[PDB]
Amino acid sequence: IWLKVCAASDMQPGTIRRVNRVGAAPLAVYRVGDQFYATEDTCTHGIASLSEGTLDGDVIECPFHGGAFNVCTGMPASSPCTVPLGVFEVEVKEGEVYVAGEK
Amino acid sequence: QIWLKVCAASDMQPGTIRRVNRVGAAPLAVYRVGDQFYATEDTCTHGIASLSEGTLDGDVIECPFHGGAFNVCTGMPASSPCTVPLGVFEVEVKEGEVYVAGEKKLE
Amino acid sequence: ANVDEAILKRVKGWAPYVDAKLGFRNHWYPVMFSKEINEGEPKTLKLLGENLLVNRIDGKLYCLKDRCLHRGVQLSVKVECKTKSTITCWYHAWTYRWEDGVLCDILTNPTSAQIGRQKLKTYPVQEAKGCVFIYLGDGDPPPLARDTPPNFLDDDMEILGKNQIIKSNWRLAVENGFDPSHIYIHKDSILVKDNDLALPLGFAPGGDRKQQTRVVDDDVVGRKGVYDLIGEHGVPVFEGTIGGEVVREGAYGEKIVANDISIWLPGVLKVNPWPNPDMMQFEWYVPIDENTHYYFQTLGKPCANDEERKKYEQEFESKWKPMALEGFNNDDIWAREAMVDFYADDKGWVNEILFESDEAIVAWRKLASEHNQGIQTQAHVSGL
Amino acid sequence: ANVDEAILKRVKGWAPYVDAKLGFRNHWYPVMFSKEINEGEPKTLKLLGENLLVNRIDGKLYCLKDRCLHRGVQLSVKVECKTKSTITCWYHAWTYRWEDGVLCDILTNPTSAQIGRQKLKTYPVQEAKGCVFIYLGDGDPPPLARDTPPNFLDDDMEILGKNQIIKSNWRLAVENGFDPSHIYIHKDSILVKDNDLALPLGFAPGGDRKQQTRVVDDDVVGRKGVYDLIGEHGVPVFEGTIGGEVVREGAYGEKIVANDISIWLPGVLKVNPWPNPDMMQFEWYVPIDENTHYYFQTLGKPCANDEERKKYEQEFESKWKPMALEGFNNDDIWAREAMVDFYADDKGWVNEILFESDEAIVAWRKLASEHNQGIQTQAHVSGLEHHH
Amino acid sequence: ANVDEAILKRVKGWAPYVDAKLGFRNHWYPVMFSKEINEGEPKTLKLLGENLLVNRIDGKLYCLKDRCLHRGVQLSVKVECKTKSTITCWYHAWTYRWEDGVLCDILTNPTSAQIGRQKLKTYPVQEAKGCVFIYLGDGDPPPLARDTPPNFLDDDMEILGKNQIIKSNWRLAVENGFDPSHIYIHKDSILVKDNDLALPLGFAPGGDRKQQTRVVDDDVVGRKGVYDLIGEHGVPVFEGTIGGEVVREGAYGEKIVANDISIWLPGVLKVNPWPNPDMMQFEWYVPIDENTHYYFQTLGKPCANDEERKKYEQEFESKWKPMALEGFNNDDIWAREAMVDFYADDKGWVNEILFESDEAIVAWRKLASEHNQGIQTQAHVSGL
Ligand SMILES: c1ccc2c(c1)[nH]c1ccccc12
Ligand SMILES: c1ccc2c(c1)[nH]c1ccccc12
Ligand SMILES: c1ccc2c(c1)[nH]c1ccccc12
Ligand code: FES
Ligand code: FES
Ligand code: FES
Ligand code: FES
Ligand code: FES
Ligand SMILES: [Fe+2]
Ligand SMILES: [Fe+2]
Ligand SMILES: [Fe+2]
Repeated sequence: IWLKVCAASDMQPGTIRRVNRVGAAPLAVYRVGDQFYATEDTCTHGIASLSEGTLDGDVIECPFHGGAFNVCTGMPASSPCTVPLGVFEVEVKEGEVYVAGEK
Repeated sequence: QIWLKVCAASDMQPGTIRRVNRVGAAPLAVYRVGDQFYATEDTCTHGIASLSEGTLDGDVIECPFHGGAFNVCTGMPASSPCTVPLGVFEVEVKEGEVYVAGEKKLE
Repeated sequence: ANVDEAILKRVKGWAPYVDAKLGFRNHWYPVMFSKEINEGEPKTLKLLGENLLVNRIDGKLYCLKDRCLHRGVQLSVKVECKTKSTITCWYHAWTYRWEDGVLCDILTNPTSAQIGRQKLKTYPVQEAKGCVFIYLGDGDPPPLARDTPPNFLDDDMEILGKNQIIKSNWRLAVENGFDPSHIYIHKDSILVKDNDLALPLGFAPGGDRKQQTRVVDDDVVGRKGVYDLIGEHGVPVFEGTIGGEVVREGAYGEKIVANDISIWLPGVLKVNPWPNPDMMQFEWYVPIDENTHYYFQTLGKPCANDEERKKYEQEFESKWKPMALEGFNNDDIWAREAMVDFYADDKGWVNEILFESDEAIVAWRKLASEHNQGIQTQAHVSGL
Repeated sequence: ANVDEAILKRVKGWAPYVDAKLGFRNHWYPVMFSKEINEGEPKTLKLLGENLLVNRIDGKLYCLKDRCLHRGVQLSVKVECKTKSTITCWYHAWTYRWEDGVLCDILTNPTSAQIGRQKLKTYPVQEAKGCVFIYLGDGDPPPLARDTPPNFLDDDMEILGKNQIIKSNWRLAVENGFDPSHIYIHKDSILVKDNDLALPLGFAPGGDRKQQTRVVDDDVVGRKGVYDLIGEHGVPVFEGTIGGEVVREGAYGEKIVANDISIWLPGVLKVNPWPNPDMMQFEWYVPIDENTHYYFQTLGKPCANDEERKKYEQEFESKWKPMALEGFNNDDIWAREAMVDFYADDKGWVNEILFESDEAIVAWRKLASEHNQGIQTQAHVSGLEHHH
Repeated sequence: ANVDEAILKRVKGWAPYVDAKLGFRNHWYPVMFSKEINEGEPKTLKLLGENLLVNRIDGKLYCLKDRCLHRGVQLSVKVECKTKSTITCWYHAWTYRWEDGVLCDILTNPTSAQIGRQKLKTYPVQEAKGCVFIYLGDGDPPPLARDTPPNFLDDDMEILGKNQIIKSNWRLAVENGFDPSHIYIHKDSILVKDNDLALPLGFAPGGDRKQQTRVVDDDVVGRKGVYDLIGEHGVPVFEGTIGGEVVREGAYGEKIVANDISIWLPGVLKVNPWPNPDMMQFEWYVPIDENTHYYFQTLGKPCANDEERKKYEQEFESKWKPMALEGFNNDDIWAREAMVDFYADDKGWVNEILFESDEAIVAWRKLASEHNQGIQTQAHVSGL
């Protein structure tokens, strides 16, 4: 069910990476420290791409209106965002980064 | 009736206020600033507030209604919106007892 | 935070009250009469600064915020209710359900990811005594009785009244009605003579501070208010003098009215008995915005049968409304407006010089400050 | 105080003047004519932003602030003078004495402890030359003469005038009046032709400004003002040229007027002689609020007997008022209104580009800044504030 | 800037655009039609918050700022052009040349040292297609073609139009015009019915974000704009449904139009073809001040000779102008006004909840933010 996002080496701590899925909505993968997290890429408050936002700690800020989400829980962290973000299964297997379906 | 017995000097802690009700007359407020005692009318001259329910900072009593204030020694306004001076009543300590004049100072 | 902090700090006795320029949130408020809204004919209104929409579906009332989630336009600019359970924004057709405000469809794009994920704000609505009450608040609404004056919801109480918009902050209206001495402005009233009423130029204090004013915060019905026992502890003044010379007299009548007056949160006054010894008047001062309020006045006479209604209605409509609500209370309207300037910059809350009779009002400010269910702010109105 | 410090820092030479948006406190100001206030008929007005009430009792005028001490309503909403010497608030019946403003009674609560312990603000008022002046200030007032232009109070000087409310700050009016080049706007006035006046398109600066501008701060009665001696030191421009070609000429009438103009604190202009060789015009620009002023116009003519005074009253009504006060000055009204936008946010005082003809106005700004008796503020209007 | 820094910081994707409340400086803007200004008859107008005066001398147009350098009054209060090449202020007679705005004389003080040392602000003015364009900017102006939609300036393009002042910020007008889903408001258009046009209620987007629009960063002339391509992979919606049941339908006309829609800086929309297969519509939303704009509408049609131009002119006055420019576009006008409140406090730029078709608007906001030639500020208007 999983799909290789990239080598854990490719992502530097505190960076974001957009993951496109065939016939499916895009996902965003963030690396906080040495751990990986994944959520929908599209902001729930609009049509912005969170992968083009700013990641501070475990909080991702939307580039459109400044809303924010906790990348771990997917919960809103700053207005105008109020609708929880979908979170996906992430796991590193032999240096490689993998993501699956929504948990 | 010239002097009204308030209470023992020890009954009041420094920086506190005590209201003195008088039948047939307006209430008074006795303040203890350090080791000294002072008295003024209890009703703020700017309204109907009770100064005894206010905040005492040094020798200045701040009204709880609008924040106006007076100097408890002179009775003169210390902060707006107060403009009318308070009537002041002489106070004396005898036998460790506090007494307050029945009639306000004439000035 | 609707007021300069330097001002709120000065009024330690009732800062929340001074800050509540837009009214108290999480309280029920009467906005119109049931008879004013028919089936499937939505109506607009502004309450506590918020534009709202009310509709009657299968006899039941529903309330939706009148602001589309998309580009923030008022849906009411062009009402489009395409199904009995929904309303469709006229701009890009975002469609919401009246019962939960959920965005269920979008005609311009049936495949949008927003569908079923967004929700328009809704407010609880309840009818009673022929009145429409909206709970401008969040969470589960308390029983309408908590924000109503005693005896208003009596099974036998026939409540009838009228409503209008007055240009003054709601609080000025509250403090004009719950003022024992303001009746001086009614000294030449018609309701007084043409109803042989006994009304002094004013009610002065008699016993003591506490004595006349009775604070209520122990009622089991939830009510929170204050009584000013003018008739049981107050002293009437029928002869007004200047320099000892009598220059004006009160009204001598046999009919004994108004000996009991109380103000209740969120802002309703109860004059008992009034305008007649067998009647009672209840009137709300509903905040529309910081400069206006709904003057929701009602007159109620007890009844225990389908009869004595067409009579009380023929009466209420023939003399009571035009003489007690309009003929008498109209003086109150321009009196309220006359206080706007002094309080407009919020400085009147500090510079006002109160006297004895205002003892009751001060009680209300303190109670209203400690028992209101929340302060409405511009943050609730727009965002942030 | 009333203007952003950032703006005041850019007008350091006359900052107080620019700050005086509401006018100068502690000066006498005319607000109406004596004939406009009759015995027992209270009149309302706003001066320096304060709502006031004036009444005539036993022939004498009294001024009280029109704001009840209780809930701040205007007493004038419904005037109730129950006794000859008092006024009762229509709301809760607090009663005040006109003489000293003391709260002497309260009809709704005769035992109130406030009675005799509160007082409504009062202001000195006095009548002179048929005009009602109010000292909008605190403490004992100075002599009226200090705040009047020279000769206005002379014994034989007959004064007649007109008053109205104009929508512009008082200073824009002052600088419209005390301006030697602005008369270009009056080139087509009926007064010019109809009264056969010699009036140039404007008066330009002469050879020496030190002689044309005369600052007066050593007057015995204490008046402070500035003269622009246009007639004896200025240059009358009768031929208006563009590219050297004459496109407009002034008026070559025989009557010589406007020998000198002078502006005096608190804000009164004197034009001499005007609108006729044997008359003078004195006009005040009284601050009502930051956006409005009374344009209080008066014409003075020395009259030596009853016959002359009567002839003057008739000529004033039939000729001087309509032909001069209206026919000449009406254009000043829209001229003043035209400057409002530029000075609205106080930036105009920094952005204006003045020229040589404005040198006397600048001297006035400096004098006003130095000799005014107080800057009126919004705090004076709402209630002074102070923390111990 | 022009907007709260807290808000600007939030809209990182297009802060310059949100800040551009007064419009973009250094661009050409049409403000009236040529036949509206005659020889020697100065005309007043406000553009980007600045009061301007336009005059025609020897057939050529000249533009001066309508604000005397002396006391800042508007010269237009009483226009005094005493020589063919100048204008004299009605107050103290400072005189300026229309050609370069230089203070060339002062009637009241002929020898003032200010003469020849001061200059009134002037702006370039150019006429094209019977339209008057003003370059509201500083320094030498770029070719007019840079600030016009493709083909507007074509030799054979016959241009006819209408202009009026609309009460909404210019940006709300731009966005409504380029809004793919706003066509929903035109579903009852008489034009659509009578001219038998195909008009869906909206579009179900197809493909990726990038395929939704075509951004033009530079024609050889330097124009900047965005084409709306939602119809390239999207599915047009002709049946509107709620809860799965049809409640509305689109227009099934046989004529297909408006398959080419683009928005260009400084703010002009091009719809082609429209309202007929052989025509094009170009419309500007010119900033007047922060709450108003000129809705400068034009219809173009290629004409090969005086006969065709005559015929076009006829159909324009009798059909197109009333049925299209007024009939069809009037709905756009109240739609714009309906968004005013939400965006008036600048909060709407943060609280709006956009959906798929708004990708077009997002592209425009980014293009405008990245390629505008300057942000007009209050400092430009007044400034000390
Ligand atoms: C005292 C006496 C009567 C009234 C009052 C206070 N407040 C009122 C409000 C409405 C109607 C009557 C009254
Ligand atoms: C110069 C010459 C005459 C006048 C002036 C300046 N300012 C004035 C104000 C009122 C009436 C006349 C004048
Ligand atoms: C489809 C058909 C016509 C139009 C459109 C979309 N968008 C428009 C914007 C302005 C004027 C006309 C149109
Ligand atoms: S689209 Fe992400 S905060 Fe609005
Ligand atoms: S009652 Fe004391 S300051 Fe007002
Ligand atoms: S603004 Fe309501 S659907 Fe777009
Ligand atoms: S407002 Fe004047 S007595 Fe109450
Ligand atoms: S304001 Fe124009 S010449 Fe003075
Ligand atoms: Fe009343
Ligand atoms: Fe003038
Ligand atoms: Fe449209």
